Amino acid sequence: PSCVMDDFRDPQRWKECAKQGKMPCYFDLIEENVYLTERIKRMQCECTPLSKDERAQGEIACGEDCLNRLLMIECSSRCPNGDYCSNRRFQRKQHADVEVILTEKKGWGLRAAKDLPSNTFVLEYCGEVLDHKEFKARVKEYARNKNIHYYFMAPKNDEIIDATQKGNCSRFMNHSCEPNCETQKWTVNGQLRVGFFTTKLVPSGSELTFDYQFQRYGKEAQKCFCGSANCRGYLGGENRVSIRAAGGKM
Amino acid sequence: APSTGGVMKPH
Ligand SMILES: C[S@@+](CC[C@H](N)C(=O)[O-])C[C@H]1O[C@@H](n2cnc3c(N)ncnc32)[C@H](O)[C@@H]1O
Ligand SMILES: [Zn+2]
Ligand SMILES: [Zn+2]
Ligand SMILES: [Zn+2]
Repeated sequence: PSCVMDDFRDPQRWKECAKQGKMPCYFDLIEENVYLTERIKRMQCECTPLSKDERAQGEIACGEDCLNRLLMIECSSRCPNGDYCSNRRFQRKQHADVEVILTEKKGWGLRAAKDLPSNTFVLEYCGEVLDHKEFKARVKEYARNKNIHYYFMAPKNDEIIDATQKGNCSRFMNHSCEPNCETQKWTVNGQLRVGFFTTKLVPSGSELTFDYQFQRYGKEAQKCFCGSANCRGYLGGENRVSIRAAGGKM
Repeated sequence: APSTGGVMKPH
């Protein structure tokens, strides 16, 4: 079982494919984070604009030496390189070509549909941004529902991104003690956005994974099936954390 | 406590 990302656009066909076990269970697809209604501008880079001949010669706009990129800030529409700017990947949704696949023991997963060079933007981790009090409410709800999969991302020093009910296909990225992706915290238009990026050349067909650095507050630990010869055993490690520490409250 | 559950962390 395998399905490309444009399969998730028709919710009726998606829902019916899911009833047949060929697609994962329905969730609300979103293109950008949804906040729970909480929600002079010039952060230009210093790249000298590419001439229209340089464009024609293959030069990159806002490449590796772009001051915005080097600080993990995306350029805006006003970037000196304009339409050429290659540092608007989150905003333009310039994702890697990936598929959602069914794994043996971890539920559904993400695999590369073509070779991805190292340091390649995979997908943004989108979800609902929760404050600490809605986080606790969802902890209770997901526990009482007896969910198996959890989808809480805790950006360091920041609110939880919950992709359990709304998100994109990045919510399928499984954990590995020996991963081939990393998260990267980027700012787009003053807002934090978290992206998955490759850390090595991922060959076509390989599962994409990252290190959850998972913080378990559940009583019962989850054995890790990443299969790495240096596998840490359980998703959460040896010790359980409180609910407030898991949610990043000191 | 909840039976299962946890939070992923970037770092
Ligand atoms: C962010 S979800 C990833 C998508 C999920 N596999 C699904 O089918 O919806 C994380 C959940 O997937 C499972 N999972 C991910 N990586 C795992 C691993 N290495 N070993 C065991 N379970 C894993 C656990 O159930 C965890 O709660
Ligand atoms: Zn630039
Ligand atoms: Zn730019
Ligand atoms: Zn492991």
